[PDB]
Amino acid sequence: TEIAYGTLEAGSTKEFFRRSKIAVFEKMWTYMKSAEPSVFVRTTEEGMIRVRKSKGKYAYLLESTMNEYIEQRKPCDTMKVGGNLDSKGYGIATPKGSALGAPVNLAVLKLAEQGALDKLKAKWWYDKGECGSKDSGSKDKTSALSLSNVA
Amino acid sequence: ANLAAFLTVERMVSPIESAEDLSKQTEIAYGTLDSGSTKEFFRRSKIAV
Amino acid sequence: KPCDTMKVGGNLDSKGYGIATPKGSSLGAAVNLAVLKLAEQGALDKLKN
Amino acid sequence: RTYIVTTILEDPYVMLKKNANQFEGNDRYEGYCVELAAEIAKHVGYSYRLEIVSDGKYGARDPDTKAWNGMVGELVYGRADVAVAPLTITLVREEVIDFSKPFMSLGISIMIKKPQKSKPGVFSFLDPLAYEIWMCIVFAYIGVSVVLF
Amino acid sequence: EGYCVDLAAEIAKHCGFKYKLTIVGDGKYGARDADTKIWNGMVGELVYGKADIAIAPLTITLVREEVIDFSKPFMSLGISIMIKKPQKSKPGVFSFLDPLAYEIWMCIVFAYIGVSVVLFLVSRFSP
Ligand SMILES: O=c1[nH]c2cc(C(F)(F)F)c(N3CCOCC3)cc2n(CP(=O)(O)O)c1=O
Ligand SMILES: O=c1[nH]c2cc(C(F)(F)F)c(N3CCOCC3)cc2n(CP(=O)(O)O)c1=O
Repeated sequence: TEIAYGTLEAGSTKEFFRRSKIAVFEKMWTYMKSAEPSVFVRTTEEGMIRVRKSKGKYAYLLESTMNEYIEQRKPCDTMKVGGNLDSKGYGIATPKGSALGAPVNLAVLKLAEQGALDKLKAKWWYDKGECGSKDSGSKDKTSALSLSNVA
Repeated sequence: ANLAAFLTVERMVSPIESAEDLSKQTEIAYGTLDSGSTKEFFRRSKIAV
Repeated sequence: KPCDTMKVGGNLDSKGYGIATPKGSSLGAAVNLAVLKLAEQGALDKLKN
Repeated sequence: RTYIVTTILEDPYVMLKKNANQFEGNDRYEGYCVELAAEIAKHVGYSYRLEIVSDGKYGARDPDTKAWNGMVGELVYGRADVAVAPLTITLVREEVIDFSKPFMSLGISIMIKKPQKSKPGVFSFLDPLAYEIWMCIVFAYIGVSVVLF
Repeated sequence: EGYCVDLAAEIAKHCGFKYKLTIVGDGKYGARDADTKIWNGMVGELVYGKADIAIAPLTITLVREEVIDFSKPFMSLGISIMIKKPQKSKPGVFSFLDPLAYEIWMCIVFAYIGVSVVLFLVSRFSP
């Protein structure tokens, strides 16, 4: 109950917790709907300010791709934890009754089986970003003791 | 104090965490199935890892 | 059982199982609507849990 | 023939270039969906045109007016041809426009402040008891030495 | 009974049709031989009309799209790493220098030698 958490004030994210049937997410929406003060933000940067000025006392929920992209931006002070809560996915849009939609979907499946989508994912999230190659590091798991007392 | 801290919790951790941990070492081996699209994914991959 | 293994790391590729129908079938679009309805209601995650 | 490709300015999918005023045509933009549409045009072989949406909305159906807006309204009312954008595939959007197979799966995650190993040095030594009881300890030390002498 | 049984029950509930849960004969998922050009398994059952619909974990590929159709994926997944649970392993001699330091013991020994040299320089220089 110490670290508060919230979502965006408008969108299908709040409609996901409002229409949820799981009692865990129902308690989440009950806490966020009865929060004092309001945990909801207007924009993404408002949630960024609410996280960065909290020193670990407030969290924010968002999509995983945007979260990992913000994790791959300076000052490299965010990280994405846990698995995904729902099974969402983006696809190429076309109107109903269009003849090009099936060959476009064939091209999408061709790019997915050839792994070029993962190549563009490595290009535009890992290489383009301003954070070093991480997720772990020079063995940052503190096993024994910090040497600062000894120093 | 630190020896009591070791003898108190005893929370063992895993040595392998990410996918790059497999390429980072060579002592712990790893394998896939002899037939299937899983091995074809590694055979047709273009990522240097 | 014996609860002796664990899974680490995220997913390495984009895989997904879906309902298969023959080409030129009339039921494929209502089956797709039913799959989308079960996905948005979270009943698939309920059966997964 | 022709073909209208629409999107919205979102990072890192659709980004303005550095010399955007020094560029023209479809090469003024860059990112994920730009090279995605380039690969689709490579594997299909058609002429396209990158378009920017006017209202800045993704897609919504006002039930009072019964009218979709955004790129959904562009596809329904024929203002665009193929929409390449990160649009969430829902139940209400399938009945009006078609969709391909999902190329990138995603979900709801948790963002934290990412705490580092912010451990001080000499200040960490005098942590566990106090920074003021030690002075009384040294005072009682010199007092007991006065008692002994 | 299982996951796909209740999934087919939900499909028949939200679509309103009688179903018949049948088992594939050869126990194969689906493949096309390069010689015969014949799909087998439930793929061959759907192509050659032996089946009507397949509710099973069949991997949606491009070569399967060329003969039959697929809906949106209800369950996304990927390739993961299967390792065992890390239990306690016998540490042995490394427990003598396990806690608090891996390199600072040599610093303690160096400070020991330094304090010894300074104490000898103080104690043995009075005349
Ligand atoms: O179709 C939709 N596609 C969306 C795509 C994205 C992304 F691709 F990640 F940019 C986002 N963002 C994630 C949160 O920060 C702002 C941008 C929102 C989307 N929304 C609004 P929702 O109602 O909250 O889902 C849609 O409606
Ligand atoms: O369409 C396919 N669907 C598959 C579905 C599954 C399962 F997960 F059981 F549903 C599996 N297994 C993975 C691990 O458990 C044992 C079998 C293999 C499949 N394969 C073979 P692939 O070529 O290696 O993908 C297919 O071809």
